[PDB]
Amino acid sequence: KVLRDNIQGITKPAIRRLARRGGVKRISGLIYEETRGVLKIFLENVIRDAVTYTEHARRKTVTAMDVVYALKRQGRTLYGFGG
Amino acid sequence: NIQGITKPAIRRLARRGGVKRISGLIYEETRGVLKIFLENVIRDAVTYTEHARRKTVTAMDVVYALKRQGRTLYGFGG
Amino acid sequence: PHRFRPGTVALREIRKYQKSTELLIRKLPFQRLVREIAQDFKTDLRFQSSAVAALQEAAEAYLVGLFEDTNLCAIHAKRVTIMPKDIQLARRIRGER
Amino acid sequence: HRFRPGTVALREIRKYQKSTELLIRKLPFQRLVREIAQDFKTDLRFQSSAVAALQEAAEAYLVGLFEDTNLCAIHAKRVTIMPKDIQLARRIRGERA
Amino acid sequence: SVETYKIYIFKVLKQVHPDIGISSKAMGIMNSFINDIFEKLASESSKLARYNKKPTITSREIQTAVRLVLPGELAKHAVSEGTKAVTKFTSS
Amino acid sequence: SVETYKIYIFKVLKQVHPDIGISSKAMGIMNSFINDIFEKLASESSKLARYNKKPTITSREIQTAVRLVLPGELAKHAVSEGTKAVTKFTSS
Amino acid sequence: KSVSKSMKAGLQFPVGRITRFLKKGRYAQRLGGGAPVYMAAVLEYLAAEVLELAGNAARDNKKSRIIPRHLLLAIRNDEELGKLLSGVTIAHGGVLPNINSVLLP
Amino acid sequence: KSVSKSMKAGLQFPVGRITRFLKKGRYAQRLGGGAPVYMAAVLEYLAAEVLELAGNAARDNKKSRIIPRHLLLAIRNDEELGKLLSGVTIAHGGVLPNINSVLLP
DNA sequence: CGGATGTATATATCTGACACGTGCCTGGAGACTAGGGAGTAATCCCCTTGGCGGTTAAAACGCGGGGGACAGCGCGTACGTGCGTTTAAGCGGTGCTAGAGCTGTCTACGACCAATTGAGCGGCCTCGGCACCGGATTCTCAGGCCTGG
DNA sequence: CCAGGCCTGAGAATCCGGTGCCGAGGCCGCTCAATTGGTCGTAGACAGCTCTAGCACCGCTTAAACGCACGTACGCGCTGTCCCCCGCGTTTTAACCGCCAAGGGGATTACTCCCTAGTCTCCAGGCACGTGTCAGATATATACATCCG
Repeated sequence: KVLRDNIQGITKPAIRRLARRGGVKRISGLIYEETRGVLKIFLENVIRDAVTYTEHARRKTVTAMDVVYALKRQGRTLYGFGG
Repeated sequence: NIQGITKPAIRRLARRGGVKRISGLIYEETRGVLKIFLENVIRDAVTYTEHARRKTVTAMDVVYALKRQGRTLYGFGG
Repeated sequence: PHRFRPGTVALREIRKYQKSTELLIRKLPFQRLVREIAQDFKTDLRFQSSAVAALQEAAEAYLVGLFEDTNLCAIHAKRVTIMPKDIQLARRIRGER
Repeated sequence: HRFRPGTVALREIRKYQKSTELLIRKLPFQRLVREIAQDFKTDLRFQSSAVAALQEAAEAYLVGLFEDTNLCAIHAKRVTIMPKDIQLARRIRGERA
Repeated sequence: SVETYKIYIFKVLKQVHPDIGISSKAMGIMNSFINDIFEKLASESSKLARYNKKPTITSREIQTAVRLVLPGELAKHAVSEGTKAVTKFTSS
Repeated sequence: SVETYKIYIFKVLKQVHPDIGISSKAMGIMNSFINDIFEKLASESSKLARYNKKPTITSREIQTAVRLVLPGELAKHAVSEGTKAVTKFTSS
Repeated sequence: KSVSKSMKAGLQFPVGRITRFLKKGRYAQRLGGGAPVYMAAVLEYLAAEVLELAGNAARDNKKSRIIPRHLLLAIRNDEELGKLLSGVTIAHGGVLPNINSVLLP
Repeated sequence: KSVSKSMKAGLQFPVGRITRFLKKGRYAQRLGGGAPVYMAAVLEYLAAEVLELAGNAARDNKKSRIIPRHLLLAIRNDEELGKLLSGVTIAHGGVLPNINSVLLP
């Protein structure tokens, strides 16, 4: 099934909660579209690298190891999922 | 010896960076920042020279240190 | 009736969500978004639950760091409220396109 | 006659952006480098190529820092760049904790 | 006798722009750029053969290293060039 | 089977804090941290051996790699610990 | 008659396993005898430091097991450790509690 | 009878030299036969792209010899090349001219 | 809209850096072997995808309003700009020597292989530290009343 | 007429004791990787030799830097307005948990073929050196733009 317009699943309360964890006291109403775009760009980069690793591995499933390698590629090392 | 980085030189660097107007304390702040940068790079270069069992710091050592800080330099051997 | 003056609930939420360690994004919507982005590259891609959890952790950490930087920019602009120009400046200084 | 404040600044900006020549005096930079290295290992000799490389790296770094500082100053609705702008730029970049 | 890419870079420059020359500093910069790209690609190929228990580095490894290193259109064109080169080598 | 540092981390933890335990997620994070530092040291030692045209990795190479990869106080204590361990190994 | 290389160096971390990892990683053609010992010593020192600060955090939070939150608190409270791990994300760790002074009444 | 590998692939960069570099860097135990050819092709394409942009800049500056300023102008004006070379600084290259509208009168 | 300060320009010049010819030696190419690694075909079974409903927690919507962003305005000062004087950077000619760079030896260090055995990993099971929770206790938060001003 | 208290209600955060549950931490069996003793080859430690270049010094020139005066543009504080997030209540919806089923691909094994490392042998591409010559930097004069008076 083709997936369309799933970026709205990151709702306004989710962005607000992430901002609150980041120390934000007041949030403007236009922040959510920019945050959705930024998250989309970041996810496209990481997923592109992950799919490159998966396709090299001659696999049809993405692995946590692939995501971790992609995040090292972006210099965003993640601890707790292997490596 | 830090005073050798004069106010006009910092102004010239700012102009190449695109600054139209500069405040007074920018010169002291720039001197401190430059001192930190040079300390890091020179520390790594001296480490490389010591590992090489040498006493002269070479451009290759400086280039390798700069590559460590994620800021590569083209023109001196790479 | 009873009424908190604005700001108090925001500060309390800041404290609660900085004390907590739980994911703030709904798992099923995040998974759907990840699979959409993936099928934009290679069709018929399966995923692992650990892989989706890793992606969610990375995304939440990235967004929280970006929001810290945005808050710093907003305070620099003598503002309490964060605005999209703050995010744009933060990303430009970091080096993201 | 006297030029108004800003015209000479703009002409200097164009002049120093059209050029590719070092803006720091070579001998003072050499003395500063030697003074800094005196705190790591005594009796170090240097190479002219090494000092030139250090000078190029320092100039490039300072130019980038001043670009980011100008961005922050314009964000704060200012033409003047100030130490708080440099501090914010370094904080976002990651040099300052 | 330091080994450089001077001759090959000069040949490429004469093949692209025959009426434009090159300076010694520019050749040094181009040599450094070629070297840096070479180590980037080779290191990401080694750190990609290591994660699949593969003792060998092949055209597939170099291709995925190019895809990981270079940006989009640049990697697409580089992959086309490498595929054409390997096909010519196999044919000849 | 998969190889981790769980036993060794538990021994160190019981040395430092005899009355404090550790969870599986914390062990995973510690194992990842140890592997990350090991790679960050070994790659640097390899590149320094390449730079100095030296086929071997020695305690000196690891000492200078540690000095390159760790901040000041950490590098000082790490060098002290490594020198002590190597001296003890040579004596015994 | 078999004395482990860890015991000779007076260490806990596996000198033999570190040796095997170094040789399998193909970092250099030849490996010295003191390189695995030195690397094991450095690794155990770093682990001991992180574990000591994490246990201090766990004891401060009136608990008895180290969790990712305690590890992250230790990492972000130690200056040199945070400098070493500035670009590292700890899963299930959250953020260090910090509210800017301007935002407070 | 000694047909060069570069001629066999229609390339200018040294396939044999790249093979020697790859085998002396010990990037892997074994090296495939197509890896040096692929590496040479990619390197030659990148050099050709950079040199084409640099020559265009040189012509725009009314000069018949590429200089580091022309190289830096080309790199900073091409989006993908700038993304590839972002933390890289070029000796004797300067910066792109950029004065914003706020600063301009 | 004048002028002086600058950038750009036309042209001579002179020049030193770039392009080309030549000799030699080192690294590249060809040939043959052999041996292990890659590709292919089968099989298992485990994990991933997909459908349902139910209760329910979170998202969505609406609304009063109050706190904050944003524009306008005035004041003082700090920075830009220009000129005279002073300081030392730059050049370049000399001398000295510490040390980079390479060579020869010989020896100790490390690779390598076979046999042995103990350490570490998977699996299992019990118990206590920790998540959850409803009564009690205290801690910030916000509107209000009569008196002090 | 304004404030500034304590008051004092009032939700929220903290403390505390109960109970229960499942994951941490220990034990057992086994297996496979670390250890050990021996041999062989060469990598490096050490000592000499040489000669590039790095350092110290001097003197002359003049170009950049310092200091000071003057003025005006801008940073900043304040004020008024209007609006747009915030907090809270009510309605909707689809996340989530549990359970089941299907099947597809990841892992493993086995077999075969051919691709590449290794070694030797020949000879020409590439590098260092020398030398010619022309694109460009420079000195200097000039037409052109422009921003402040």
